[PDB]
Amino acid sequence: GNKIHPIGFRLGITRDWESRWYAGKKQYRHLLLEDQRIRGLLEKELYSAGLARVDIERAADNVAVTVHVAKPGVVIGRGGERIRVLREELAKLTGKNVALNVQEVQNPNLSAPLVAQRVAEQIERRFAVRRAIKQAVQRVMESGAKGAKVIVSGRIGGAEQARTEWAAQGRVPLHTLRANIDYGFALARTTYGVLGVKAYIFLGEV
Amino acid sequence: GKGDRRTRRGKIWRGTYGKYRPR
Amino acid sequence: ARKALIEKAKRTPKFKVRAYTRCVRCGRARSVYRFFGLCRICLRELAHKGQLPGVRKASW
Amino acid sequence: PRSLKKGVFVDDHLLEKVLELNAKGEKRLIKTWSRRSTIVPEMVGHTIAVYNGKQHVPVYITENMVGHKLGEFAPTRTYRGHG
RNA sequence: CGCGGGGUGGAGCAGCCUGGUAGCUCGUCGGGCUCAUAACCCGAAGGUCGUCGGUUCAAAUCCGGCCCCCGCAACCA
RNA sequence: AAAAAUGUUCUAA
RNA sequence: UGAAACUCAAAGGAAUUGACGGGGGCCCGCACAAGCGGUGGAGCAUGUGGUUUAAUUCGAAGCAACGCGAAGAACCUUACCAGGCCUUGACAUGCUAGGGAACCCGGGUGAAAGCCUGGGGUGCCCCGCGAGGGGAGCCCUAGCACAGGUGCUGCAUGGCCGUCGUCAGCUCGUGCCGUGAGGUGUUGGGUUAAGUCCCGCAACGAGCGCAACCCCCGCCGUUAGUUGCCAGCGGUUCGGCCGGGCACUCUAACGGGACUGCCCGCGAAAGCGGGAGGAAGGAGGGGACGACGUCUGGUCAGCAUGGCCCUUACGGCCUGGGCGACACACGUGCUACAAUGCCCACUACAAAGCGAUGCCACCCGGCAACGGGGAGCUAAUCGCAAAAAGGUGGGCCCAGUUCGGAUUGGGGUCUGCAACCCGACCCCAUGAAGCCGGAAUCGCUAGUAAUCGCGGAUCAGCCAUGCCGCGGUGAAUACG
Ligand SMILES: [K+]
Ligand SMILES: [Mg+2]
Ligand SMILES: [Mg+2]
Ligand SMILES: [Mg+2]
Ligand SMILES: [Mg+2]
Ligand SMILES: [Mg+2]
Ligand SMILES: [Mg+2]
Ligand SMILES: [Mg+2]
Ligand SMILES: [Mg+2]
Ligand SMILES: [Mg+2]
Ligand SMILES: [Mg+2]
Ligand SMILES: [Mg+2]
Ligand SMILES: [Mg+2]
Ligand SMILES: [Mg+2]
Ligand SMILES: [Mg+2]
Ligand SMILES: [Mg+2]
Ligand SMILES: [Mg+2]
Ligand SMILES: [Mg+2]
Ligand SMILES: [Mg+2]
Ligand SMILES: [Mg+2]
Ligand SMILES: [Mg+2]
Ligand SMILES: [Mg+2]
Ligand SMILES: [Mg+2]
Ligand SMILES: [Mg+2]
Ligand SMILES: [Mg+2]
Ligand SMILES: [Mg+2]
Ligand SMILES: [Mg+2]
Ligand SMILES: [Mg+2]
Ligand SMILES: [Mg+2]
Ligand SMILES: [Mg+2]
Ligand SMILES: [Mg+2]
Ligand SMILES: [Mg+2]
Ligand SMILES: [Mg+2]
Ligand SMILES: [Mg+2]
Ligand SMILES: [Mg+2]
Ligand SMILES: [Mg+2]
Ligand SMILES: [Mg+2]
Ligand SMILES: [Mg+2]
Ligand SMILES: [Mg+2]
Ligand SMILES: [Mg+2]
Ligand SMILES: [Mg+2]
Ligand SMILES: [Mg+2]
Ligand SMILES: [Mg+2]
Ligand SMILES: [Mg+2]
Ligand SMILES: [Mg+2]
Ligand SMILES: [Mg+2]
Ligand SMILES: [Mg+2]
Ligand SMILES: [Mg+2]
Ligand SMILES: [Mg+2]
Ligand SMILES: [Mg+2]
Ligand SMILES: [Mg+2]
Ligand SMILES: [Mg+2]
Ligand SMILES: [Mg+2]
Ligand SMILES: [Mg+2]
Ligand SMILES: [Mg+2]
Ligand SMILES: [Mg+2]
Ligand SMILES: [Mg+2]
Ligand SMILES: [Mg+2]
Ligand SMILES: [Mg+2]
Ligand SMILES: [Mg+2]
Ligand SMILES: [Mg+2]
Ligand SMILES: [Mg+2]
Ligand SMILES: [Mg+2]
Ligand SMILES: [Mg+2]
Ligand SMILES: [Mg+2]
Ligand SMILES: [Mg+2]
Ligand SMILES: [Zn+2]
Repeated sequence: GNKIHPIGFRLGITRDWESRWYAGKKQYRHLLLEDQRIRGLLEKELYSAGLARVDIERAADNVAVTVHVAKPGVVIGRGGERIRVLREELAKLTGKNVALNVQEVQNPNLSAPLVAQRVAEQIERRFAVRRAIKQAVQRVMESGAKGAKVIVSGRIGGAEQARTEWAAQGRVPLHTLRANIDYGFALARTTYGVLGVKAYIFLGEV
Repeated sequence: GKGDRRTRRGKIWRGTYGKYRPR
Repeated sequence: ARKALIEKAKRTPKFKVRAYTRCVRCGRARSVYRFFGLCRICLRELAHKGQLPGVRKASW
Repeated sequence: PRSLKKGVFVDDHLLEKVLELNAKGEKRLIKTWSRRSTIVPEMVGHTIAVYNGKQHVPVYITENMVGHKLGEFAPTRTYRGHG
């Protein structure tokens, strides 16, 4: 184990933060804890919607949580009732005027955080781990991606001797700064332990 | 030496002040 | 002895000299920074995720 | 030592225990955990049981050990040397 | 109670003769080298000399008794 | 043209 | 000439990929050599073994465990020990029943926790000139479902990390060879810091690596001119202080700049030797960045997570103790053994950081730690602040000392509910070992080593001599 997080490595060159705001030392942590309490709620509720990225902006006693998502209709629900079922439960833990926004992700198979969640659920459903990887790396390449790489670590097929498996197509330059490599990790819990699913999507150089 | 607290040199070492290193 | 120690730390104590910082994320007691509410480990996990406003991997 | 701008420290709960005895014609065996309470002239002649972490050691208090703390007379570690 | 020799650090041997000074090799303990051990290298500790008694200012050393342990001898019928 | 011995049993994931 | 009993589940042949060699050849790394400073001896600081202990929680184990997790163990922390306590519980969502509360101020006992208690007074929509009767945040007592476990397994695991190694490598797709493992490519000639590039070639490409893109430092430009700066005229209590200006220095964003682009020489080429310009030359110096894999490496005690395990106890609260013990042994460091030094006084020159129960100017009390006053600053403005070595002047004169500052007595200060175990600092006195360290052993190739000081994280305080940073002064040496 040695490799550095491809997001933290590119933060400022290819990846903007998921929370953007300024806060003097006297309350950074408070807005930070709130930021985490929000993401916890939404990552729980909006799991079945295909959550990919929570943007949290903040300015003056108000906050603009922006949820990028695969199926936006799931988040909003009946005409904006399930959407506002959260717009207020959010504001019940926000206190602030917690504005909620929903964004459409152009391609789901081009979102590394979702590919990993897809493969993670496929192992929880006891699919063939080797097959389930080569299938996902296939979809990302068909969706135009310049290269993809997916990794399963753990007790593959419940084998006592845990193991690591992977597959990759195109190219994935982890050492390039100008490469835009979406990265997403998901955790797969099974009856024989927990499994790690890592997804690397080379989107292109800029 | 730096270990001798009763000197202007040892007081600089412990970062403290006294008769043997006033301000 | 862990969760009841996450709780006892939040509570106000019998004497202000009995208060200690805990990581708000994971509950760790050592190496917790005041500025974040986070230990040195969660500080590294959230930093790399980009969920820490304006913090960037330093280099000089 | 304690800044004498502040008082000489006795946990009060122990101090009651001894001033009642003087008033009522002392003395009872006094068992306390305040190893920190300074030996104070109202204690001479009494015997305090000091908890050293395991037991309450008796301590007969004399005039020549007043400026001290009670814990000084109930040691906490037993040694006996090495084999 | 026939004649010899011997008893001293843990083992095996000097020192006794010529009274004053305990020594050598291994072993034992602390360090070092080695991934580790051995070898090797650097340090250190341990013997009131079988025992009782005598001579002497002073006894492992000299003298007498006892204990222990090996060796020799025991011929003429 | 070479100072210098050795590495307990089962297991090789 | 030539058996048998008994016994094994193999013994074998060639070839393949590796690993290894006190085989070879060619290369590289502070690997040795050349140097300079240390460690190993001393006293002390800290981590560990061992012993001890009621407990001295637990993990880390050659390199790559040992100032490591610990970036702050007096109580808390705390996971250990003793004793006193709790039992749907400190914590989660759910169900009931009785109260029917919500919340805030007490009281008795007790070390505290705890147990026993005492006050007042809840809206919600309701029927209201009535009793109010209900219902509801949330409380509380009994009953359950369940919580809880830093208990065990890192040899069931995710995540993260160490390591080999910033070493130059590891492979794939098609084609070709081979019965097959597998080979070829990736080998060979040359070149590079590099599987870097060139030429060759049953191979032709491709991917992960290397490089590059990114950050700091070095020169120049644009853009800005306060809180920063003062070149030149005016004042000026002589302080950039006022006028005034942004030139400069700086501050911080965007740009330029170096590419073997140019000349000589070599070479088939890539490249290599030297030159010129140029602040900078051959990747300018430093960072970030770590291939396929290895080590059943490390972490269930950060977290997560399967399984096993405990359930008035292996959970929870408290007080006290312990984690700081000490016949010993090892690692990492601090301070030194002196004169290229020590001491006092005077006097210069930093950088990066921090600062609203914060940093504290200046003022008086005090030998001092500090205390009391008390401005300024939400900080290019006010403060921490003195930087130190250095420069000057003077004192010590080779002594266990005017070297060294351990140990111990007494007296205080301060943070803290509280400094007995077990804090830091200050002052009087005490003034140990140590005369340059056996066998052995470490780091560093340049603004490096060495030496000097300064700041930050943790933090009430602090056992920091540790760590992460910062500049000041500034070498020696590399034949090989
Ligand atoms: K005869
Ligand atoms: Mg099952
Ligand atoms: Mg002195
Ligand atoms: Mg937990
Ligand atoms: Mg605390
Ligand atoms: Mg803390
Ligand atoms: Mg003997
Ligand atoms: Mg002998
Ligand atoms: Mg002789
Ligand atoms: Mg003689
Ligand atoms: Mg001898
Ligand atoms: Mg030995
Ligand atoms: Mg090994
Ligand atoms: Mg050895
Ligand atoms: Mg000797
Ligand atoms: Mg005799
Ligand atoms: Mg003699
Ligand atoms: Mg005859
Ligand atoms: Mg043998
Ligand atoms: Mg077996
Ligand atoms: Mg063969
Ligand atoms: Mg050398
Ligand atoms: Mg030394
Ligand atoms: Mg030493
Ligand atoms: Mg121990
Ligand atoms: Mg453990
Ligand atoms: Mg410790
Ligand atoms: Mg500490
Ligand atoms: Mg504790
Ligand atoms: Mg406790
Ligand atoms: Mg085990
Ligand atoms: Mg592992
Ligand atoms: Mg692991
Ligand atoms: Mg272990
Ligand atoms: Mg290799
Ligand atoms: Mg092929
Ligand atoms: Mg063949
Ligand atoms: Mg064929
Ligand atoms: Mg092949
Ligand atoms: Mg290869
Ligand atoms: Mg090959
Ligand atoms: Mg190869
Ligand atoms: Mg080959
Ligand atoms: Mg390289
Ligand atoms: Mg080729
Ligand atoms: Mg300008
Ligand atoms: Mg790189
Ligand atoms: Mg292991
Ligand atoms: Mg577990
Ligand atoms: Mg755990
Ligand atoms: Mg030593
Ligand atoms: Mg140290
Ligand atoms: Mg040392
Ligand atoms: Mg300071
Ligand atoms: Mg002296
Ligand atoms: Mg001496
Ligand atoms: Mg002196
Ligand atoms: Mg004292
Ligand atoms: Mg203390
Ligand atoms: Mg001398
Ligand atoms: Mg030396
Ligand atoms: Mg070098
Ligand atoms: Mg010095
Ligand atoms: Mg501090
Ligand atoms: Mg101390
Ligand atoms: Mg410091
Ligand atoms: Zn944490």
